[PDB]
Amino acid sequence: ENKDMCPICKTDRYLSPDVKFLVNPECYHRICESCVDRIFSLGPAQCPYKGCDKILRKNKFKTQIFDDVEVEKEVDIRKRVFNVFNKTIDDFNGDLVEYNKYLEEVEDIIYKLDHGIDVAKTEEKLRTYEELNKQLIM
Amino acid sequence: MKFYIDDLPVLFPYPKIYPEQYNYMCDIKKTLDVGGNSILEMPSGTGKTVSLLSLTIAYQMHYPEHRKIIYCSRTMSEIEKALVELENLMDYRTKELGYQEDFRGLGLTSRKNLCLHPEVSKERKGTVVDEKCRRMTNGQAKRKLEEDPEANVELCEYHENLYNIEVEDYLPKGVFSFEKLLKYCEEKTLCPYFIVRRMISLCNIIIYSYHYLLDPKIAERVSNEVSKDSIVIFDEAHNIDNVCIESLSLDLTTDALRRATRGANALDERISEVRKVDSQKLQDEYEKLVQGLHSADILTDQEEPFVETPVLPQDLLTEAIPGNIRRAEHFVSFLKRLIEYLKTRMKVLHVISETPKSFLQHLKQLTFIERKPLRFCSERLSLLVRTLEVTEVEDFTALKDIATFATLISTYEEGFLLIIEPYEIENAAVPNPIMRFTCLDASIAIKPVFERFSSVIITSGTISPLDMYPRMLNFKTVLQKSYAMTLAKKSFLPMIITKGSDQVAISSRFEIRNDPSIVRNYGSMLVEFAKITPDGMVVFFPSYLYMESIVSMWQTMGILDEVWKHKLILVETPDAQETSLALETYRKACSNGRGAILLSVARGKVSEGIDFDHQYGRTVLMIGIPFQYTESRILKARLEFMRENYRIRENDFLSFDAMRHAAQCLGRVLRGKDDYGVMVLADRRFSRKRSQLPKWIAQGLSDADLNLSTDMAISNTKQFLRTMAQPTDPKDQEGVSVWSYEDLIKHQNSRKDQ
Ligand code: SF4
Ligand SMILES: [Zn+2]
Ligand SMILES: [Zn+2]
Repeated sequence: ENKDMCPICKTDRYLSPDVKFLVNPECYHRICESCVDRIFSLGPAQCPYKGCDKILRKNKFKTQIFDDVEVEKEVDIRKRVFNVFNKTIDDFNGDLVEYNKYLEEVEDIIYKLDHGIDVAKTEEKLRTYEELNKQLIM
Repeated sequence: MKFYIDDLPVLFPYPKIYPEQYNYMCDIKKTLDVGGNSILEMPSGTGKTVSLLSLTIAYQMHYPEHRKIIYCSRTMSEIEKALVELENLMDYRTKELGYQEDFRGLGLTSRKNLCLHPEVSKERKGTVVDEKCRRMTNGQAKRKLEEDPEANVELCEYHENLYNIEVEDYLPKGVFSFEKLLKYCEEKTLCPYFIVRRMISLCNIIIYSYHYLLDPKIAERVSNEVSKDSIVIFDEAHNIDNVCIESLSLDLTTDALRRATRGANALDERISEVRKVDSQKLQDEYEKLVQGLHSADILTDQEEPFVETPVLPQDLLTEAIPGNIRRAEHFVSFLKRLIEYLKTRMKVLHVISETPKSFLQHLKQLTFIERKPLRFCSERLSLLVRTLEVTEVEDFTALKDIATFATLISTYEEGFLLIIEPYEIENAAVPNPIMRFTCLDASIAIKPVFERFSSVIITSGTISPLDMYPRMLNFKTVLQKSYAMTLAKKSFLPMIITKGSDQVAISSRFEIRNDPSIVRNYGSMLVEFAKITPDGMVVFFPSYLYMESIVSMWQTMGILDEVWKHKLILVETPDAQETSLALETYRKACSNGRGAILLSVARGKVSEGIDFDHQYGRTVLMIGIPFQYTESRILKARLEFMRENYRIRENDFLSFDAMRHAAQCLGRVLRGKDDYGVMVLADRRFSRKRSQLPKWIAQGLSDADLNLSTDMAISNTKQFLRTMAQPTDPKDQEGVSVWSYEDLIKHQNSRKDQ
């Protein structure tokens, strides 16, 4: 937060926190404009956010401004899952139990995705997304 | 005395009577025969409560239909006031009739001021007391107690002795005024709380505050036995919309937002810990979801129900499963996502106001959480916590604040309004945004009781105009009848002090600040009033921040030392224990020798329920007119609604409210027709709002008494106090205005049947 907002500018709340601390949809990290720009400009290099080695991508970042990254992961994961499972049957005929259960199943992957317990079911959730994406293509 | 309404023997508690009481008996009984509302402004100069209780007590025990009576005074000071008087009438009625009571009537306020469990009761805030008793007497904690005889679940043992003898029967016979109820229940070591709540199904008449009728969070236990064919009275019903808008509005601060994260993690901890030990229960409530909203153990809860329904009592709720939310990890991941979309609208840079839907859409824009699952948050959290059976709520306090908001904004539309103030302009440019959310139509809250109840009465000493209420509240009336004060004497002085000695118009509308002309002018008027009025004098600033600024620099000048030579000075502090310690010492000094001066805020707590008798009030004052656009645009928004939904302008609404509380303050110094005292008005605008005052006040405010300088005000009240100090008791002109005992009513009025 006020003590971790970048590899470079970790303390940025009182350093005019107007510059953008982007999460790469694959970084989930607080990267001040200096480092994140430095990175995607050269390209997908890691954001050195506190020993980090995860590739701060090229210009594919999203916006997450300090939204409790446990939520930012929980928010970024749910939308893609809710997009991968976009409308797998939820209003095909108007059912409320199955749709909500399918909904109760829908974000249960996201809750698992936001958790990633011992991951072997999150991988199973990914195969469902590929199955959901394969079903979407057809 | 026992006359007739041509059908109703009336055991009026006093052998004497008053004329306006009888016209009230006439028109209320005229209102009780035909289903109507008939707002009846009863000037507090007479005893409206005595006239109210004597006839309805007659009506219900004369007629066989209206078995239940309801009487909603604003505050709990007025609750016991009705309780003690009903007790006196009841005794007097027995004193003439014998034993024809078969009557139970109990007041109904709360746990904290009724909890006889000391440790529970020694606490201060409402929350811990009630919750102590809960963990102390919980249908789970008790289960934790009898199933596991152990030290962990205490019980009040008042709840238990409630449970033993009391929940078969009732308290012996009394109309237990709060003084009487507690003593008995403390003598019977009975929790008068768990007692009185369970004889709601048994009391003939019930006395409770507006919140329990209007605040839906506590208006859930509504039982049709007290409700169905019952007869309803609204006493002191001018502050109805404010209580309604109060009972439906909501706030948020980034700091409270921080608290929810802790609970959300603490839930993310609390959900995680129960599920490892016992998730087979947590699934058990998942199928208890898929069948329905789980009413078997979310509403049928003796001591369990955790999160109340901030929404109206269960009208606008659907019964299905909350979409995704069936899962608790959903719910916490869902709650993990909702607490963060507020923080970004929290930090919204300036004031922005949204409708519940556009915000709901804008929410749906950033995150597609449907309105329908969103609406289910309140009871969804309530149950889980009890399935969590959590030990503490403090980590979860900011959690239920959000459940109230999400249910509200996802349910209501087109009557409410969001607004995003990112600061308080009184300390602007600091981190303290607020997510203000409030209602605009006060008809909404009253519509169900107007939809539910048939025979209702609206009665106050102050209601003016009696038509603003049918407009705002959107309801039908029959006898909107008020009565004038027919007196054989003057008995009070309303004055318009527009000018000071400098002949200078005065106000608090200029600022909430100092302008040594007006301030010293105000200081001069106060110090001379402190010289002239007898023991008991009160004043009413438009705003406390007006009081604080003006008073502080009044001690700066020598104005405070002089009144300290004459009288006692007793301030109104926000903490009311000090205020109470002030007020009783004001009344004590009023009943004692050295004069007592009580200075309060027109919009403050003292004006709501506290009375000023002969000695406790002589000369009320009103420095300027109470106005609120000192503060931000929330009134503008509702006023805009007041302007768009109703044909009500800015000034007409503001002057109505300003004179609504102006009228509310002036009438307390008077108790009966034998009471007197000065009600001076001190502002230029009071010259033009003489009509906005209630009739009985307006009848007393004459043309020559307009825009008076402060100087001839003192001469007028000087002769007033002298002449009033005389014992002007003809006892035959009082045959006109007292209508001597049972005859001048039976002689003259039974001649008046023309
Ligand atoms: S009602 Fe009973 S359990 Fe509740 S606070 Fe009072 S004494 Fe304690
Ligand atoms: Zn940096
Ligand atoms: Zn990162």
